[PDB]
Amino acid sequence: MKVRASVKPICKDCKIIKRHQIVRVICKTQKHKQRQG
Amino acid sequence: IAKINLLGGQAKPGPALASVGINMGEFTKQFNEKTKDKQGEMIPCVITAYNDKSFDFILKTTPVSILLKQAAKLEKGAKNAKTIVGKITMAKAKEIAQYKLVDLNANTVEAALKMVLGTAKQMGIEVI
Amino acid sequence: AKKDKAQQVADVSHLLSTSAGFVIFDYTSMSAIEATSIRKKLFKNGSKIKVIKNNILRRALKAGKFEGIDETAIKGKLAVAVGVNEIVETLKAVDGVVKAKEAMNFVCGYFDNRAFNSADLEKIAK
Amino acid sequence: KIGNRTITLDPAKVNLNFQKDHIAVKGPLGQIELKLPPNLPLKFELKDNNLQITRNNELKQSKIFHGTYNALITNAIIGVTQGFEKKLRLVGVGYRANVEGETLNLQLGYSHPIKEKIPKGLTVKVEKNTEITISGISKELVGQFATEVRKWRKPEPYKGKGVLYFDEVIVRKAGK
Amino acid sequence: TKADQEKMSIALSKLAEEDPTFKTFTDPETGQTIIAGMGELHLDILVDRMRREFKVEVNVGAPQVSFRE
Amino acid sequence: MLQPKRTKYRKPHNVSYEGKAKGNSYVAFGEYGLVATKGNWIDARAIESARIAISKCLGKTGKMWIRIFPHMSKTKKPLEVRMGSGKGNPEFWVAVVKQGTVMFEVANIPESQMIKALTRAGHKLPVTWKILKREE
Amino acid sequence: SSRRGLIEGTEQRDNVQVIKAKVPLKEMFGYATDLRSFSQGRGNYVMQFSHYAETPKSVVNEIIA
Amino acid sequence: KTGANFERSVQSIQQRLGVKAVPIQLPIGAENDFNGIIDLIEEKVYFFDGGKEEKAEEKPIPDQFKDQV
RNA sequence: ACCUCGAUGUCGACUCAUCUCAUCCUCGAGCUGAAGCAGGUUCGAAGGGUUCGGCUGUUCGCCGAUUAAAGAGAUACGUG
RNA sequence: UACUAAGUGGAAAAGGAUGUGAAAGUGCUAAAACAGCAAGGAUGUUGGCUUAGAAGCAGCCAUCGUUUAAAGAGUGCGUAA
Repeated sequence: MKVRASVKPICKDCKIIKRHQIVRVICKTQKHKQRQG
Repeated sequence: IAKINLLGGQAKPGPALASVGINMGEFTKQFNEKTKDKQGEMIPCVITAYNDKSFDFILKTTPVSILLKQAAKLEKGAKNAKTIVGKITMAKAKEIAQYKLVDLNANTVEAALKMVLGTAKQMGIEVI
Repeated sequence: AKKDKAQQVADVSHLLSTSAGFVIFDYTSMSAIEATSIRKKLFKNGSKIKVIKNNILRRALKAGKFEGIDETAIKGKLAVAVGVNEIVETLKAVDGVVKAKEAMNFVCGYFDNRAFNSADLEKIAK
Repeated sequence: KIGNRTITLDPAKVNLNFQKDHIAVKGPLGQIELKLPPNLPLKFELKDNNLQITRNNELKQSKIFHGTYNALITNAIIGVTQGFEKKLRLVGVGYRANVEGETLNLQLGYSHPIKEKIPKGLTVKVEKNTEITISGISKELVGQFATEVRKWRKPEPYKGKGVLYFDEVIVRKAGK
Repeated sequence: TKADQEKMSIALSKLAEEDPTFKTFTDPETGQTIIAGMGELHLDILVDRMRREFKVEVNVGAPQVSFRE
Repeated sequence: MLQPKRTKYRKPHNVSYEGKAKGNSYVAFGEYGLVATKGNWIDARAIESARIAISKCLGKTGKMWIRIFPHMSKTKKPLEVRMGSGKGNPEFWVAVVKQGTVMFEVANIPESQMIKALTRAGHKLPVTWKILKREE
Repeated sequence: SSRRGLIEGTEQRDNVQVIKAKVPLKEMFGYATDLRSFSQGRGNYVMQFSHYAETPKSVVNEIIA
Repeated sequence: KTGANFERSVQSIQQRLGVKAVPIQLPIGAENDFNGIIDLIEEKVYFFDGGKEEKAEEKPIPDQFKDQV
């Protein structure tokens, strides 16, 4: 993942998710994930 | 199972039939003694795995998009919409349509002619 | 929407009321290459081969010469075989599509206006 | 949505006893208890050979709980009347497995021997030492047990060597 | 170094009879040795033979082609 | 960057921009427009950066007009010197942004690409960007 | 394909398939190392001569400094 | 070593060649517990002196592997 | 220059340390155009510790031996 | 009487967000829309330029016709074509 201050979808599988009230993004491609906004 | 653009004489060129499971000569003898009249142009052929590709073969006559140029006395078309240089005569149009009739499942000569004029746009040619 | 739905309902209902030979079936998993092959078999006939929606078919049968809605809007796949006036070449197409599948299970319609079940329609086809 | 989806039931094989702390579901495949927080808003209606649960009130939290409980009851029923099975393949050079009592030992390239305790309620089947079949009625616990087994060894992207789920296939990676 | 090249010529002469199927060419345009072998380990054993017994050590360069005009 | 080739005065007061929108606060030639949110000072360097970014993402057929200009110059005192001894010295030229004014307008480009270009430009300038369609 | 070659086709022999292609002689040295790295010492190469052809852009600048 | 077996080897030797080679002796167990041999003609043989094999002790075939002969 | 100029003796060094984490190693994790080994990015983590010599009033700086690692600041660039 | 699930309250910026709720209208639908499932998703077409055969798909480009409810020289993957 990547700690950012602004996240946008990269591919269609890149979904903005929230785990433990923490906003991240998920994707089966390992080059798209980010965390903490 | 694969798709092959095979020759009209022998069937050696193309690494899509030498690794399917059929002996080269065992099918080449029939391909040479049956397609003797269809030698001289890249002709697509259809194969499929049934047990080990020992049967279920069919021919597909060459498409009228590179033949279209030669059918209308054009050496070669182009890749983009180019100037109008070639033209196929009406009698040659019927000849090409009835030659393609074996290839197509189209229900009429007009459908085949419409298909050819649909593919007659990459070389700026008129099919009628 | 509803407007296009009703317009197509009216058009197809009129088309089916004009025709007399119309039989539908559920034989399952029809494929587009199989559809092309069977159309080559039905090429002589103007008969159309397709599957039409269930509401439109149910209303066409409502205006359709011994109405019955239990299978024209229900019972899965509804393969349309309508031979207008002559359904003999359409019968050849029916025989071909029976050959295309494991067996024939007649669903609805008839060979010109007296609905009979599969007890004799299989013999009629072949 | 799934809250309006039907919930097939079979009272002749499954008894459903309502205790506000733990719902007790009993069937030919065993017995499961559902631990629940007090005062669940959902109301349960049992018909002849069928069950259906709705929400008495309308609320976002209640909206989520409706689907949650519907899914819980659905999976519980499927487990208690049909069961769950998970099939794993251990692909490796010399990686094998065996089971003694209720403990699964492994044969990996690890210098330290690898073992894993198996809890009750699940049955392990090892026909081939590279094949594992976990059978149970608790889908969530089967998944957890599989995860606890795989934390020692997972399929590596650089060469497929690990516990495949008989469908888990990724793209080949090779720096060489 | 040209002295090492002259000794390397004698080294190749003394190593050719070791393996008659070991090939060494002498390009006319570039009068330098052209080694052939069965892969990386072949080159390793040959260069070890040159650098141990004859004590001549040479760095690998790059092949040359006729390149007609 | 941009600069008049002759100025009568050298040390004027900078600005009192507080108030409402003034001058160009609407699209005139372009079909889409950038509008700010608060008044600040912007240097010609950032203006040129935004313009070159737009032109890079601009098509060869699209056109743009700038509705601002670095009319005034910046004046800061030299470093690590005491207070007083006259005013400072002139420096790079500065444009003032008012409340909700329009400073760039673009035309003859696909609308999604227009929004993309405006969003690209808006991160160069200190003010808060906002997009506006052609309001004839 | 990753080398911009010309695979003319493949013939079949008693236990092998043989790809008939063209490779520049400059691009032919070191091919055995990759062939082993791509066939694990089982693929084999036969290097015969058929005809010459114009050198690519790299060689014409390699010849002259 | 870790990653070796007898049945897989004696199957692959014919999967790749097919010369119908069939083993005569029988290895005990697998990689870590291989310290003796069951011959097809001779009885059990075991290796006592580790580190340096000098004596091979013959012993009768046991029950569980008797059919294995 | 607002307490202090009717009073804060001030820099480096020795002894003595301490606080914090924008974390150097030891710890762990995520990912990588990371085959492994050698790597890189980011995060959690302050529990611990993190050299001796040559030049020089000197910090710094340079070199050498290194060391698992020779962190970044502050405590009036701590300590009369 | 509502909003709030951060203890905002109890400091805060660009910027980011299917954040929470409400309002204004905007598409449909119970004739079952849509999510998913049993599927179908074909024929010229390996169209040629380029480039090996790069040619459903290294890339380019006219790219329309045919059966039909529906199909694209194919939505991508994926490959030697």
